[PDB]
Amino acid sequence: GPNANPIPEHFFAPYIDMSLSVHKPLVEYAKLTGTKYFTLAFILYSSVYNGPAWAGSIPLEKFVDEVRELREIGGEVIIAFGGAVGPYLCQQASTPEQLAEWYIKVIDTYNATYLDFAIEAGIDADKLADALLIVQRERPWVKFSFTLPSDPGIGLAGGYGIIETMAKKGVRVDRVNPMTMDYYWTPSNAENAIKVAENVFRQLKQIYPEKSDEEIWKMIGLTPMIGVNDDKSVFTLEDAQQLVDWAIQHKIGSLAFWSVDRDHPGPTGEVSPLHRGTNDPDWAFSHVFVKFMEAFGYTF
Ligand SMILES: CC(=O)N[C@@H]1[C@H](O[C@H]2[C@H](O)[C@@H](NC(C)=O)[C@H](O[C@H]3[C@H](O)[C@@H](NC(C)=O)[C@@H](O)O[C@@H]3CO)O[C@@H]2CO)O[C@H](CO)[C@@H](O[C@@H]2O[C@H](CO)[C@@H](O)[C@H](O)[C@H]2NC(C)=O)[C@@H]1O
Ligand SMILES: [Mg+2]
Repeated sequence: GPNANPIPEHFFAPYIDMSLSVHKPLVEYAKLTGTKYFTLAFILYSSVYNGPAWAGSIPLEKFVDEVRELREIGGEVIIAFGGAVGPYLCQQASTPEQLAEWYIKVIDTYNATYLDFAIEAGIDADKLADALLIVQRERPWVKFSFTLPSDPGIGLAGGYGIIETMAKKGVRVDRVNPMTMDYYWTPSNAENAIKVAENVFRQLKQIYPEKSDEEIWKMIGLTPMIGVNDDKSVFTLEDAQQLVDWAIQHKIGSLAFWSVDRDHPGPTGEVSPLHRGTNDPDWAFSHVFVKFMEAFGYTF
């Protein structure tokens, strides 16, 4: 379309922390990473603007022109809410109507076709669901992704309750994207990400028993944290390749990672938003993950 492009059936849309001073134009990231799809992080509640803003403080409309330039090369975005630090819109809103108004403002500002709710903190899932019922009614072309904490012993944690609530309320669930990272008791590697995927598969089958195996895998995305994780385990380039190959084999819906600006070598084991604390060359993880899309027709 004019001001929105198709996202492939099997896509890779890594997270960009939009608040960083190092922020490049999205078109430049497309050239460097090899993907022209990104998840833009994060919209939070800003007290200053009394509504949505990047990192809860940066004007909502700041990146509109970057998104239109990305669309000129056929790229497209997913807009993410939430993340590791609040306050979330869904926490601050007094009513589902107010919450829906805020989500819709973000949709309309970016002509968004896909929203991602990266819900790490405790929330009122009922209030979220009621807002999303309004959103999907008023903006029926917009897909909803839910990006949630996960663990290889359980799959989704409290996030499972969020999906259960969405399903029962009749809120569309286009993507369930466990964050396969930061378990603390066991390392963030390919083996554990695959265990998470299998657990989430079983979880979604319980919610949606009428869906085929392939329908369930299509709903699933996986998001590791590249290189050093907050718990000091390391998701290596070898882990990345193994996970990509598993993901291709299982024809899952998507991959992403945290994060684009971390795809640079850095001092060993140091946690930073600007590098990944491993020695792999610039953009190495990006190029491996792009292979997931390439298997299914993508070329850039
Ligand atoms: C898309 C997604 O929301 N992205 C981010 C996600 O946040 C992780 C937290 O950072 C992490 N906390 C630290 C202390 O480890 C958290 O770990 C918990 C697990 O969720 C949890 N497991 C589940 C099953 O309950 C539990 O067992 O323990 C751990 C520890 O409490 O995990 C979440 C993901 O679930 O990951 C990135 C990277 O950390 C995070 O990025 C940070 O984002 C903030 C803004 O929110 C930026 O200011 C930071 O710069 C950025 N850090 C990195 C180094 O760039 C996203 O928010
Ligand atoms: Mg929110």
